[PDB]
Parts: sequence; structure tokens; C-alpha cells
Amino acid sequence: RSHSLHYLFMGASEQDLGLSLFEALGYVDDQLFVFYDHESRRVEPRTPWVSSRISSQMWLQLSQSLKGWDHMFTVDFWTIMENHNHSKESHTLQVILGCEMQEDNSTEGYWKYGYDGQDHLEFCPDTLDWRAAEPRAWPTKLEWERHKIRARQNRAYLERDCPAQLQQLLELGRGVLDQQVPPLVKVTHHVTSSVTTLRCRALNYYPQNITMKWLKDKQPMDAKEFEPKDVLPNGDGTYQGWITLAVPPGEEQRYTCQVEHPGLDQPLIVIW
Amino acid sequence: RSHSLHYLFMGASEQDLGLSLFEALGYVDDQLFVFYDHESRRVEPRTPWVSSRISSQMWLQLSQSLKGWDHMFTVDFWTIMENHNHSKESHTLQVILGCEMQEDNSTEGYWKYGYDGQDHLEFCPDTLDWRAAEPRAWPTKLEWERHKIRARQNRAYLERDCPAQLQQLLELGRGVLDQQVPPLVKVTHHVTSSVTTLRCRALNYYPQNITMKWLKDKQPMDAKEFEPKDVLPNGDGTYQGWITLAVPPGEEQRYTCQVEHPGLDQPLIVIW
Amino acid sequence: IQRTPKIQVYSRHPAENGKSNFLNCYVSGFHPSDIEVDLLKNGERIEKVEHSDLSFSKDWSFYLLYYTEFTPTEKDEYACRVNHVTLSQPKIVKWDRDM
Amino acid sequence: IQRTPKIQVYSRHPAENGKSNFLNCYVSGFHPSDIEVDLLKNGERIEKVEHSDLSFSKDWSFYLLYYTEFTPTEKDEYACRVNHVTLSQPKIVKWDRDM
Amino acid sequence: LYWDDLKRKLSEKLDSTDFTSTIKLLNENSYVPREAGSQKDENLALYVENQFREFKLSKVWRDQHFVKIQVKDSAQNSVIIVDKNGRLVYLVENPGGYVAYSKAATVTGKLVHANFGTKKDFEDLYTPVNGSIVIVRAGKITFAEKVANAESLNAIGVLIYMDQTKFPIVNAELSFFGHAHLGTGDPYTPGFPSFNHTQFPPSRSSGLPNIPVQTISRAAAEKLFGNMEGDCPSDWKTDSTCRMVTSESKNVKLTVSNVLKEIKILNIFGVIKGFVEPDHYVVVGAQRDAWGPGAAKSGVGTALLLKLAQMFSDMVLKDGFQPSRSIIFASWSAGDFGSVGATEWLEGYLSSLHLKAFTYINLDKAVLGTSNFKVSASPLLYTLIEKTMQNVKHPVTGQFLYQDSNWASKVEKLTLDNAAFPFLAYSGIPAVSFCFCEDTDYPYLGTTMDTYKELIERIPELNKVARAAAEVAGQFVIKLTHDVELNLDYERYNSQLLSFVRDLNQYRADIKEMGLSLQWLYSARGDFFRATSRLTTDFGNAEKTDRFVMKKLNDRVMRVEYHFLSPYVSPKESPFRHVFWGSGSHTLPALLENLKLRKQNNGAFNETLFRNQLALATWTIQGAANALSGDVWDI
Amino acid sequence: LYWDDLKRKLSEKLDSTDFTSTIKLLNENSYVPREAGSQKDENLALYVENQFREFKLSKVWRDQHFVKIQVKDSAQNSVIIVDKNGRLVYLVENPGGYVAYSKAATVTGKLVHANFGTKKDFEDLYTPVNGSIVIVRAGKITFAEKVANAESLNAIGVLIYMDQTKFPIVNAELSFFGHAHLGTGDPYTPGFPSFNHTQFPPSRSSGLPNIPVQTISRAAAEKLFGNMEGDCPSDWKTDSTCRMVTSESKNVKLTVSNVLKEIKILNIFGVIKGFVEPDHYVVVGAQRDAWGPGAAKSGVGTALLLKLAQMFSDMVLKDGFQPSRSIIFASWSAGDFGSVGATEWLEGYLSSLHLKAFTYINLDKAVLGTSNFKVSASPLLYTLIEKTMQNVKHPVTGQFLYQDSNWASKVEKLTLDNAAFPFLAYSGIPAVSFCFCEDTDYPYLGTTMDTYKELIERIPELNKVARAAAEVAGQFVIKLTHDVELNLDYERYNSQLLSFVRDLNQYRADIKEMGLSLQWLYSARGDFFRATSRLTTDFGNAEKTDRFVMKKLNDRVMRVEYHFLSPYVSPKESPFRHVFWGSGSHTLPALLENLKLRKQNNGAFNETLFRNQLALATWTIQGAANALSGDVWDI
Ligand SMILES: *[C@@H]1O[C@H](CO)[C@@H](O)[C@H](O)[C@H]1NC(C)=O
Ligand SMILES: *[C@@H]1O[C@H](CO)[C@@H](O)[C@H](O)[C@H]1NC(C)=O
Ligand SMILES: [Ca+2]
Ligand SMILES: [Ca+2]
Repeated sequence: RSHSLHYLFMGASEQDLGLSLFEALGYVDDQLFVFYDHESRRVEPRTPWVSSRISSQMWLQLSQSLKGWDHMFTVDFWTIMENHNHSKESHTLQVILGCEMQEDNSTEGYWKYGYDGQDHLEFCPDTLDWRAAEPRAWPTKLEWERHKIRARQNRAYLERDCPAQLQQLLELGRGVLDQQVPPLVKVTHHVTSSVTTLRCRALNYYPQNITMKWLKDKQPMDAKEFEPKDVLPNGDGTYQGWITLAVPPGEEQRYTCQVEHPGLDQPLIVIW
Repeated sequence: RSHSLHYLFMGASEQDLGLSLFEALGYVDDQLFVFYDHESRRVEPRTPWVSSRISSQMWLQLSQSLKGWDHMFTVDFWTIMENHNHSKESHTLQVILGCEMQEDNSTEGYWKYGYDGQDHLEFCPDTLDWRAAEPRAWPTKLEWERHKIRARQNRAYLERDCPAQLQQLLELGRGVLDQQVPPLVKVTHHVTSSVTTLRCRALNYYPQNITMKWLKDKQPMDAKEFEPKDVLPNGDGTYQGWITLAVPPGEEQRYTCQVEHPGLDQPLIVIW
Repeated sequence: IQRTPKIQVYSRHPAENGKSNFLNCYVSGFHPSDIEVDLLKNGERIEKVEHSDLSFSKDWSFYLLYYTEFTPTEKDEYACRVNHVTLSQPKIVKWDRDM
Repeated sequence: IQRTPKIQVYSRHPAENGKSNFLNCYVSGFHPSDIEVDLLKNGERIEKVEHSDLSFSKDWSFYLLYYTEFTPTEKDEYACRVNHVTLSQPKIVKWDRDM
Repeated sequence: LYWDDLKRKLSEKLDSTDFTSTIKLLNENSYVPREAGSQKDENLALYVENQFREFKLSKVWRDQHFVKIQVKDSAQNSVIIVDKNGRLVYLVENPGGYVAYSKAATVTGKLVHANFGTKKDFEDLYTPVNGSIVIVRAGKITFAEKVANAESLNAIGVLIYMDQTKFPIVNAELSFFGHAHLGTGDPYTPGFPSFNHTQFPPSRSSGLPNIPVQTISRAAAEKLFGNMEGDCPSDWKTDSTCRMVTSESKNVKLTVSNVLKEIKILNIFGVIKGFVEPDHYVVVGAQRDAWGPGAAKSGVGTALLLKLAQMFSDMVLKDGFQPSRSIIFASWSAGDFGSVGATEWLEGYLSSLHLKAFTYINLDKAVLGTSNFKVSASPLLYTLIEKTMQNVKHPVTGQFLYQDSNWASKVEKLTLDNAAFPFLAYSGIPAVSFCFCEDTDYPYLGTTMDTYKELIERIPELNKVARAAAEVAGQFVIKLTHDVELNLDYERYNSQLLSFVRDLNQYRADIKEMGLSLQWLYSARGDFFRATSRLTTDFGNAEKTDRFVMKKLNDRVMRVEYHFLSPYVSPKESPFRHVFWGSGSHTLPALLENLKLRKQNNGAFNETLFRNQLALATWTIQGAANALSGDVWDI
Repeated sequence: LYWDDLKRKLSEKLDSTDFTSTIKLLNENSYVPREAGSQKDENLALYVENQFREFKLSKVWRDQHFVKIQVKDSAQNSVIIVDKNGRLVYLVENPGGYVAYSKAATVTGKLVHANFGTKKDFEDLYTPVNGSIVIVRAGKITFAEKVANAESLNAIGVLIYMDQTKFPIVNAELSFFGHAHLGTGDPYTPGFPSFNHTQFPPSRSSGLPNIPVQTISRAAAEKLFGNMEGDCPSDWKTDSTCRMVTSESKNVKLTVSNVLKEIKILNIFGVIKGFVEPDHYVVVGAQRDAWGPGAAKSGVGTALLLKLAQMFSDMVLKDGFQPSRSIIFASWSAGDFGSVGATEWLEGYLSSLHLKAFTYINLDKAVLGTSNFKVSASPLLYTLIEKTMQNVKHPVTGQFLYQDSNWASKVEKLTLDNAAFPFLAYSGIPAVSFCFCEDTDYPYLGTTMDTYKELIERIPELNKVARAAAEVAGQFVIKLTHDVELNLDYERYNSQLLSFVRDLNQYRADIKEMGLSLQWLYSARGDFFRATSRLTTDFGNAEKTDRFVMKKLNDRVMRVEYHFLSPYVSPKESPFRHVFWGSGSHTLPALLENLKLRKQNNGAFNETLFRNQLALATWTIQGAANALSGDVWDI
């Protein structure tokens, strides 16, 4: 059981009116808890357990780190555009950074840059350098590696700070963050002369990880028979996923739906 | 009954080894209470009522004022010598400054410089200037009057500070400063064929003011008959004074000695 | 490299006429985050609509979720039109009662 | 202007053989404060001598007082020699028993 | 009492205050024309010094300076059109006004028309200015700047006038006054105080122009235009009368005989001692001198100063207001010659103000219109200025001043003619200036028509507008002395730093060519941001009740503005050391200005100068950050 | 615990401390020759950085600098006699040592003998130096000074040697090292830090000599003397071998090829956080690098630093010592090239030290003998130094150090070769240096013989003497951090001021001729005295228990040293701004030096320079006074 903390940043060039181009998202165990917006550059909470349990202190640290990253990435974005001779063009820069803590508490950190929707630079902590995902990224690669400071700082964050803030967020979460709700599975089905299609929906559950597979004659079919579960989101931290199966008009009842989920003791098998 | 506070400063050029050339004396109602020496530039007390009754605070103020005046006068001394083209010569500068408070509390201030034992410059508070006692003093007179600051400061001291510190010293003195002891008068007499000389000594008294006159046939003789009382000091704050009279060998008993002193109710008349 | 959105219309709970449910439109995989979405009812844009926070996946592709509270009937038709730069005309996707 | 000292020898209390008294030497009116004074007994300089603080009068003339504790006898002679710049040889003044 | 109570006390106090009476009182023949050093000046100084005593302030004192200004000689100055032999021909005008610190000389040559005299205007000019006299319009910039720009292009003499478009005045015969000293303070005691202790050594401000400069009426300008050719660019949006360059056959002869005059200036001060840390304080001031009546240029300001000093005296003595820090009220003189009184004070008491005076508020020209409310000040006072605009109401619109949420990114920096400029650029004291002004310059400034009659006639709701000004100044004062925290927002400098980085990417190519990197400067603004965050955090975790720990944090705050003064240049030769708002090669803009020359690959660009400029700006910033973060060992 | 208890704890701690072991440990092949930037240097740095961690100090960190020093090239440097008649060559020596920062060049001409190279020695010389090579004795002054004096007289090249009289060494073939940079710090980052952020712009210290300078053995000197004539003045009290000027037929050719070398320097720090005001602190340091073994020049100092850091760590962790302020322990490198490590730190962290670091104690060359105990420091530390001498006992005499009550008036000021010099002259941080030395210079300094063997053999009671040094440093530290009052006696500056006034009456005539007065300067030292008195009074009436009011007063104290730094010169071009102990025309001595030229009525004297010098020194002093007195309005 490993937990994770990671922030997402996204900015566009042409659009705006006053420097600082990024919006950010904070996720603890894939749970959006904070959002740094464009208009009225402020840090609003997401999810009730943070908009209450988070101390006034921690929130300050959070606000600053986000505004800081905004500024830091805004510079990087400008740097990268310029090393591409880009300017009168509209581009995008995206950054993802965070740490992942394992059961034994050991940590793994990451920091990635995405120029115009594609891998550009990946920070490598163990060697204090970056790996250019493409030729046009090498200029920036070098420009950052001469400095020497940047890398050491980025590592310090991933190795020391990030893990620390993840801890604070977990203790602060015990209750609503690990609060897992089981799915409401419902097998439906549309019929035609052509064939009969079966739809097995797993409703309003949490977290997102879940298993949905069809069972022919109460037996396990092959993954090749159906497409992978299609997880969708509801505007309320709950998800729903469904799997479809086309079967010979009439053999309906011959197929069942098996749904495994940590929010359930034993695997639930539904039949319409 | 008017009281007075005044300091005396005295310095010599040629003699010394480290700038700052003055020694000082502090007197309250003509009572030496403090002494700023040459060797080990420190402020020692004189008279027990000060070396005990004077607060640690007041003593600091006193020490500083004296060290300050030392420095200030050392500069002035250098200035004055130079305006005389003096240098490879040994000269002396003396300063006397203080205030005199009348019964009605009104105050009179003074500040005088004595170059080589003679009047040089006398500070005139009411006109913020100085009066040169001799031609060679005029250079310094002018040099100080251009400045304008000096005079205003000196006046401020005499008008404000001095009076104030005299007050503190008086309250602090009530007891041993106004403690007046009467004189022990003794008429003696040396005889010769030539003539018989009469000596009337007024012993161990305090303060210094006293009246000593001879009385022929119990009547007042003229001041012309004898020299004025000769007041001398004893190394203990007590004084003694005597008056002599030469008289025809044999008429001894015809003369008496009258001694008036505040430390006595009615005028004492002594006979040998 | 630009990417066209993937529109998916559906309901929070299994459609059941008369019961106030929720109509979702979930665009994903598109790139230039700049995108507009509207939820239609019988061909009309619905107001009082809500949406989540724009975000993106590992491949830097953005995804956004829109949703409105609604009460389904067999008479009314629901669908969302998504306008992106990678599209000539605002691609529309109707809501398949089954999903 | 230089000024020569005025030496005055005397006793604190009327001389009375056998009784420990005090022998004073009081120089005054001299100018260059630089001056040396010694109290003599039968022509010898006495140690364990004391003196007051040098000071001066209105006319800027200095004055200083020296004094020693002593027991007078008719055999012993007392006097102080004062050496100043205004003097060729150290002027001596003996103590007149009468004063 | 708490903010809300103070806010109200102040408010009511204001409602019953008559500014109109004071402004008008300051325009009586008793102080009509009050040129610095004049009797009328001294009279108004004594009046103010007495009002301070009446208000019973902790203490009221005065400073006295002997400075050298310039006045017109017994011989008239003149502008004459001459014939190729020097022959008399027209005689355009014997100007009533003049420009202080112009060079005394008489020159003649062709009269070319620059526009406003902007460095750019000369750049885009067609006719070379080299060797000839230039004529320009008042506005956009300082006379000193105009004259300095012309002189750098070898022009000789400068004529200044007010076109009817920018300055719609009826009387075209109207003359005006100004000074051309490219600096502040007594130009003969540059970088040090005008005090007798100084024995006034021979020292000449390098900001003194070396060519004559004269003021001429519009009428005169048009007369000169009658001897010039070439339609004035429509782009200039100016009178249909001007034209550039005189007819080859005709040329002008400017002659100015202005003479230096040593005078005695009086700075009147008043302080309201603080109740907790009196040693720290705010300074609020206004110019008292004026060339003419100076109603708007001097009156309003001084009126505001008097009232403010009164209201706060009451609040303290009656309403029981208890400011933790002190408040100084100052009435300076010789402002018309370049904030002289104020500069002399700063240079005189430098050591006493260092890290003690923490904010300056200027009241000069606070009311010139109604339409707008402009503001110029250190970024450290932006937040305070914002909050103040959100709770103060426009004297006419009734609406809140805060109407534009992007106002901060449109703030124009302090200029040489503003008394606040020296405080920020030289002293390192965050300063601020503001007004209820128009999009048009108040026409009568520096003229004989700047009188009460004109002021109220133009803005009839004067008293109400004056009150609004008094209210914003009043609130700044409360906010700055009121409680444990200084409302100085050092976070605002992160936006300025980022903006410098933006102004710099257009030169990343050049930087790359010189084999240099911008990464260290980049990491510097980064470290500053970190530092601001660390400090805001420290405040957060602090008990606002422990006056000791709070002193320590506020000390870090007061040092922020100061650490932006360049520690690598001479304060005497380059007084305006502030790398963001000063003047000189040590400046951040100057670094950019040099870099811009590298475009047209010709001399101009000084690379070694640049390599040094970069090294120092970079370190001045890392240093500011390393200090802001606290304790050397914790870096 | 109180002074007496601390005094004792420290004392006993010392008695059980073995300095001998540490000094000897610092001379093992592990760190034998430790030239700045060398591995052995870095090794010793890591050793110290680790000892700090072991001592468990609040925090231990390091600074890393890249500076440019100078080393000898692959080509040998040489001194050769070139025989005019028939160009026959002798070849006196291919020196083992060298002078860092000498100009790389090869010159030849007549060899004139100056003495020590003192500015005066050249003055009283008979043979003109113009155009020729000069030879001088080590001592009295810095190499840089010698070289700078020779160069100002147009000499070319300088040869330095140790005569047997001043330096009674057996081996006459012994060579030595030194540097000729007339300044401190990396001479290629003058006035700013040697940090990569700087991107090392092209900047050259104006203190770098423009002629070659070489070191030669005594033997070589004598060989050159065998080709010279004219008995060396008996007045010089030097070898019976020297003579000035070479035989007209013969002349020498000096050739040095030294090359610049960029290196990495490491400054190791350690701090013991204070218990009340940790933000204020004392700095104690010592040089780690050395050309040879550097036992006395580097070892003793570093040994002292290690021990002191240990003893105070215990006292704090065991004996419960609780210093109100912090203590920093620093081991610097590149000291042999001019206190480079230390200067780079001060220039790097300027903003962080300002009014925070309040005293510096240097430990370099603390033990060189036994006979005497000398001291050089800011007057602000005189009283502290006195009290310390009154209670510390001479390691051999057993008597108290305080033996002369006039010691203070015989204190020689800090010089360029002392690491304490930059702290006081540039930073404005009162500093101090002291030693148990002899009337003779420790002969082996800068040589290969400065080893432990020699050190203890010369001074066998080393451990005891080292202890005495450690004890005085220890006490300074206690006294400075121990309680509410800073033992900084600002009154001591009244004697310095008065002395300046004395140094000035010999020029009263000149001042009078220029129509100037000395009265304002006179009233300035007057006002300073008043100020000191007012401050001592304020302390007196204060409750030493109110940590707030006491903070305020101590702040005024920390600003005293700072206010003597000239606020009128550029710190970059004139780092040593202290008007009493710096260098440059802003200096008080410089004012006298100029005035002295007015004697011989010929050019030299620059009057306008002087009139300015006076105006500024005067005001720098009145200003220091007006600040010391507190609150502008209370002046
Ligand atoms: C100061 O100088 C001015 C002119 O330089 C003079 O008018 C004034 O009287 C002087 N004041 C003093 C005190 O010297
Ligand atoms: C710093 O600069 C020096 C000399 O320019 C260079 O040798 C060194 O590698 C640089 N260090 C870093 C961390 O950039
Ligand atoms: Ca000035
Ligand atoms: Ca340097």
C-alpha cells in the first residue's frame, strides 16, 4: 500500500494578460485536494476533508509553493519557447511532479515537462540532470545543467519536502481519504434482431480502481472478448464504469458480470 | 544666603604623554567634593558626604562632564597656544566655570580662561560672545564667535544644567555641607625689649568666613592697626586664622581679641 | 501535436423516466486545452450547468467533465456539442438511453 | 607672568612639646603649578608626608598644602624647603614655635 | 481601538474639516508669491511651525539650510530672430519666466523642433539636432530630461513652451517657471548636506546642464513658427501652428543671464511620538515654496499637511489613538528647484533615518482634477494602497476607488520632479505619491494662474476632493503605525522580479552569444520568492502579542527596500542607487538599455560594462534574498 | 551562570586541553603543504568540518568559492647579473619561492637598494629609483606596500630578501613566499563575491602591481651585493654585507613567469546559536591554507579554532552556558593571497551581516613567542581587551597581562596582511587580533621551516602559551555573548577623535590661509562626546532586565562602528571605507597626508580635493554623533 502526492501544472502562451501562466492541481492518493486558478490567482480547496482539516499553517505553505511553482514554471516556459524560436505562436507547457511513498516508507520522486503535449524533459534525481525526450529539448537540457543549482534544488524538494508534506496530508486524511465506498453493479441489455448487447455498470463507487469482467456459464471468458472497463467520473468524487458484451440473440441469461473491488468483501457477481 | 557650584581646570603643555591635559576640581559652596586627576584619568571623591550620599547615577553624569570638559578644554588649549604661535614652549591654561544661586533662586553663571596665569577670555552669556582680556586673545575671540554654536552651548550649560546639578548637590548635602563648627580662639604673645607682639589664633573651624579684630581697652581699634586676618587651611577641611598686633612692652593686658563667626551665637572676646 | 476530443455522454444512475438523474458529457484526450462544451435538451443549450476542473493525463492530453441535474422523459432528447480547434463543425453526440 | 611661592609653616594646634600635633607648610600665590615641597626635621626630609589637592585662586595663582603628623620637642627643628622655577636655591622657612 | 474604530474616528474627524478655508488662507497676499528663500516663504514656514505647536505635537522643530538656487539677472533674457550676420530682425520675446539652473549664455543657430524632447522623439527626428537650438513642448517628461536629451545630441540651448492642445489656456502671453537640474537637492552640495559645517566645498552636480534653457509663451512659439517650415507631424497631435526647422535664411538667438543666488531654506517638522517603538516612524510631507501663487503646486499640499497633523493630534489626545510608531509631518522648501529641502534633509540625517524611517508619504499636487485617482509608489505599498482604495470613496462618483483589479500592473514609477523620488531611490525608504487628477496636466502649474480662484473654479467640489485625499493619506498613516504588523507587502517584489525576467528574454540570444547564462538570475528571483514565503510563514506562526519576536520579523521587513540600493556604486556620484527605481548603470533598466544597443552592431554596446552590470544585478538580488530569508547559517 | 562562574568553567576546561596534540596533528604528511585550493587544503577542511559536527554545534556548513590565485609557471623565474661589457651573464639564483600577483615579465637595469621599501625610506634615498630595479628587506610593511611604493617611483621589478640581522636564520639558501596584491580577496572579483552567479565578469583590482616582484635567498642577496658599491647606512642597522646600487658596468635582469590559476576554495563554518538574540553574533576565525607547513602561520590558529569550538560546545551542552547571542567559528582558505576566503565571505554575505555580526576575532599567528603580548583592534574593544588583560595570566611570567596602563595609546592599527583588517575597514565590524610574540618577526613565516619541529623547539612551553591565547579569545567570546550588555566601549572613540584634532593643529596655519575653520570639526568631536555620554546615561537609567529597552540601546551601539564607514565613496572601488582604519582619500589620515604636501609649495597639494576631504570627514563625524545621540528630533 503506497501513497502518493503530486501536482499538475498547465499553461498556455498566447492567452492571458499578466505574466505567470499556470494553473495547478494537487492530488494526494489520486484525490484532488487543491486548485490554483488563472483568474484571481488564488488557492481554493477541493474536497471537504481539506477545506476543514487542513490547518491555516499548512495552507499557507501550500499557497506559496503553488504560487512559487507558477512563477518558476512561467520562466521555464519562456525559456523553452525561446529555445524553439517560438513566440508569435501559441504553445503549451505542462509539468507533473510528486513523490510516491512505499509501505516501507521509501520514496520515489518525479518531475516532468511536457511541451505542446509531448514529453520534453524528465528530471533524473540520481544523476542531477535531465533527459531530453527529443532533439529540440537539448538546448534547455544543457542550459539547465550548467547552472548546477536547479538540479540540487529540485532533488531536495523531491527527496525531503514532498515526502514530508505527503505525511502531513495523510495523517490529516485518515478517515475521508481512505473511506472507500463499494459499487452498485447493474447488468442491463439492449436487444435487436442483429444481436443482443449486454451492459454491466458499476455505479457510484470510490476509489477508482475496480475490476469488471464477464462470466459465460458462470465461467471466466477471455479478456479478448470484451473491451477493458471504461471508468468515467461523476462530478462528486464518485466514479462509474461499464463493460459491454455482444451475444447471440437469445443466449442472454448465459452470461453474468463479476465485479471485484476493495470496497467489497467477496467478488460480487450480478445477473439481470 | 546664596549657594554656588563651580569647577576648576588646570593644564600644562610640555608635561604629559597622552593628550587630554587637564585636572579638575569640583566645589559646592566652596567645598571640594570631587577631583579629576592626571595619572589614571579617574574621578575620585573628596569629603565623606559625597563619597556616600552621591548616587551611582549622579556620579556617572559627573564623571562624564569632567572627562568631557577635559577633552573640550584640551582642544581650546591647543587652539589658544597656536594663535600665539606657541609650541616648543611650556604654557598653562586654566578654566573656571560655575553658577551662583541667590536666595530667590535666580542664577548667575560664569566661564573664564586663564592663559599662562592671566585673564584671557571671559564668557558673556547675555551677548553670546567673549571679551578678550588682552590683544593676543582676540584671534581666539573671533574664531569662537564665527562658530555661533559654542556660545549657545556654553550658555545652555550655565543657564540650565549647572543650576540643576547644584540643586541635586544641595539636597544631597543638607547635614554635612551646612554643618558649621565654631572656632577655638587663643590669644598668645611673644615678648622682647623691642616690643611685645600679640597673636590671636582662631583654631579648627568651618566654614572659612570669619571675623578677627583687636580691641584696645575693650574698644574697636582701626583696621589700619593690624593686617587682615590670615586664613590658612588644615589638611582636613578645617581652617585657622590669626591676627597680629605689636604693642608697647607692658601694655599687653590692655588689648583683647574679638572673633565673630556664624558658628557662634554672640561675638566671642578672648583675653590671654 | 494537436488532438481531437473524445465525447462520452451518459448518466450517473441508470436512466429511469420521471426520476431526476444526472447527464454527463466527458471530453478527454484532446490537446489545446481551449475547448467549449454545451449540454443540449431537444437541441437547446441548458443553463445551470456544472463542470469539474480541467486537468490532464500522462500523455499531456486534457480532460474535462460537465454535468447537469435533470429529470429524464421519453419525449426529451439529450446531447452535448463539443467545439475544438481540431473540429470543423461542433461535433455532436446524443445520449444513448442504454448507456 | 611667573610668580614665586609664599611659604607658611605652622601647626594645627598650639605647639606643646610631647603632644603629637601637625606640621603644615602652605605654599600659595606661585604660578607655574610645577613645584616641589619637603618637610624637614633637623634638616632631614620626612617621609609619610601628606598633601592636599593642588588648586588655584581668582588670580590664577596656585596653592598647595602639605602636612605631617608629628610630636614636637624643644630639641628638634622643623622647616620646609620649597623649590620653584622662580627661585635660585630651594628657599627654606623654619617653624617659628610661636606660630 | 482597532482598525474599524480608527477608520471611523478618522472619517468623522474628516467630515467636519474645512480644507477649503486653509487652501484659501494659503493664498492671501500674506504668502502670495512664495519663492524658496523669500520672506513670504519664511512667513508661511513660521505659520506652519506655530500651527504645529498649537496642535501640541510631541515635538516641533526646524532645520535651516543655505543652498544655491538660480534667479533671473537684472538683464532681461531674450529670444530674437536674427539675420545671417547676427543682425537684429524680430525680437520674439523677453520672457517673464525662466528655467532655474540653465547655463548663463547667449547662443544662436537654427531652431529645430523636437517633440516633448523625449529620447525617442529625437531618435525619430528627421532633421539632425547637432549644433542647433531645439524647441519643445512642456510635458511627458522633465525640463531637465528634455535639456539633457538635447545636450547629449549636441544641441545648443532649448526653448520650452505650452501648446494650446496639451495646455488649453486662454492667455497665450502666459509665461512659466521650471528647473533643468537633472537631479534633486542643492546642485552645489551633490550627495551631501547644505550645512555650514560643510564650509561648502567646490562641488558641482553632474546633473547640471551646460547649455541655456528658456521658457517662452505660446504666442512667442507661434511667432517662431512663422519663420519655420515643414508641417508638424499629425502623429504628435499638436497645434496646427507648429513646424520644425527655421527657413534657411533665418535663425534664432537665445540669450539668458540667470544668476546663482545663495538663500536660506527652512524645513519645518512636527512629530507625534509612537507608544511602543517611537524610534521607528513614517514621514509625511509637502512642498511649501512656489514660483507664483502655487495654489495647486504648493497650497493644497501644505493645507493637507496642516489638517492631517491636526486630526492625528486630536485622535491621539482626545479619541485615545495610540500609534505604536511615530509620525513626522514635514513642510519643505525649495521644491520648485528639485525637492531641495527634502533631499538636504535625507543627506543630512542619513545615519538617523537608516532602517528607522520606514515609509514616506508625499502630499504635493494631490488634487488636480476629479476624473482619475493615480498612484506612484514602491511595490511594498501596493497592498496597502489597494485595501485603501477598496474602502475609500471617490468624492464625486461616490463609488469605491478600487475599480480596476489590474491597477497595480499599470503603476507608473516615481519621477525626478516628485519629492517622493529621493526617499525611495536615494534613501531606500518606501515612498508613495497620489492624486485626484485628470488625463490632462493641470495647465497652470508653474504659472501665475495657479491661484485659488482658478483651482476652485476648475474643481468646485474642492473641499470634498481635498477630504478624499486627506482620507487616503490618513489611512496610510493609521495602517502604517496602528498595530504590530507593518503593512509593507514585500511579496509584491516577486512580480517586479518576474517582469524584469520577462523584459530580458528578448535578449536571451545576445546573452547566449556572449557565452553567458540567465540561469543564475533566474534562480535568484526564485530564491527571493522562497524568502518571501519563509518570512510570511514566520509571521503566520508568530504570536502577534510577543512584541519582541514581532520586532525581529518587522526588522527583516524594513531592510527589504534598503537591500535594493546598489552596494556597488558611490552614493555621492550616484545618489539614486535603487536598482529598480534609481538612475545609473547600476540600475536594472540600464542593464536592459545597454543590451538594446547590441542590436545595431555598432560600438554603442559596452560588453565589459554589461558583463559587470549582470554580475552585480544578479548578486544584488541573491543577496536581497539571502538576507530576507534570515540568519546566514540558515541559507 | 554569571561572569565569575563562566570565567572558571572556561578556565578549568582550558587546563585539561591539549593544544600541542592538535597543532602537531595539523603538521602530519596528511596536511603538510596545504596551498589554498590543494587536496591537502581540502582534506584539512573536511577534517575541521567533521570536528564541528562531532562537537555537535547548532549547525555546521561550508561556502565554496572559485578564485584566481597565481602560481609559478613551468619556466623557472630567475635573477641574473648581465655584464654590460661583453654581455657576459652570471646567474644569481633560480628562486624556489615567489610572490603571488607579481606581474609576469622580465626586466633588467640597475639594482638600487631601498630599505624595507618604506615610503619614507624611498624619500630619504640618495640614488633615484626611477627606471631601475629595487631590492628590499622583508619587514616593517607588506610586500604589496613595498612593491606599490617602488612602482609609484617608476622602479621596475622588486627583489625581496631576508637579511641575517632581522631574520637570523642559519640556512641562507632558504627561500620564501608572499603576495603583492595591495588589497584583500580575489583580486579578480574586486568588491564583489567569487561566485558562479557572478559569471566572473572582467574586473581587475586596482591593487594589482604592474611590475615583476621576486623573492631571493639571503645568499643571492649577498651575491648581488658583491656587484654593488656604497656602504649600506649604519642607520639601517642591517648586515655588514649590503650596499646600494650596482657597479655602473653591471646590472641585473629579473625574470618571472608566474601564471594565474583558478582554484576552488572552501570556507568551513560552525555556529553555536544564541539563547536570546541568535540573529546577532560574533565571528571567530583562522586561516587554514599555507605555502609550506605553515605551523605558526596556519596550524596554531586552526588548532585554536578547533579547541575553542569544542570548549564552548561543552560549556553549552554540559556546564549549561547560555550565550544570549550566537558564535560563529570559521576556517578560511586563500589567506596567504590576502585574506581571500574571508573577504569573499564578507562581500558575499554583506546584507546578512549588516548590523548582525557585531565583532570579529582573528586567531592567526596568535603564538610566535613569549616576551610580549601585542594587540591590534577597533577602539570599541579596548576596554574589553583591558579587563581581559587584567584577569588573564602570562603563560610564563605568571603575572597578569595588564602591565602597562598606557598600552591603549600604543596600539598599532590593523594592516592589510591581517584577516581582521577587512572585517573592520570594509565590513564595519569591530575586529581584533592578538599574539604572544617577540620583538623579532617569527623568522620562518612564509618559509619551508615553519614546521612544528621549529615552533616547539623555539617555544617549548607551546601548549601553555597556546592555552593563554585560547583563554583570551575564550574570554572575549564570553564577554561578547554572555549578558545583556555588549562589551563594546564606544567611549573609546573620543580619544581617537581628540587625537585626530591634535594631528591637525600643525596645519591650523594652512587651514587659516585657505580661509577655512577647524571649529566645525572641533564642535563635531564635541557632539560625539556628548552623544557617548547620553548613551551611557541611557544605559545607566535602564533596567538591565527589560530585554526590549536593552535591545534598543544595544542597537545604537552596533551602529557605531558602521557609521564610520564613509557614505561618500564606492565600496567597489574603495572597499576600505572606514575613515579611521581604511585606505583612500576618504580616510582621515589621507586628509592629513594631503595637508602635509602643502608644506613644500609645489603642485602635490590638491586644494579642492582637500576642501572636499574636510567637508566630508567633518560631516561623517557630526553624523555619527547625531545618530549615536538617538532619534532625529532629539538632536
Ligand atoms: C552659513 O553660511 C551662510 C552663507 O554661506 C551665511 O549667510 C550664514 O551666516 C552662515 N552661518 C554660520 C553659522 O556660519
Ligand atoms: C564555476 O565557475 C568555475 C570557473 O568559471 C568553473 O570551473 C566551475 O566548474 C563552475 N562551477 C559551477 C558549479 O558552475
Ligand atoms: Ca545637497
Ligand atoms: Ca571578491
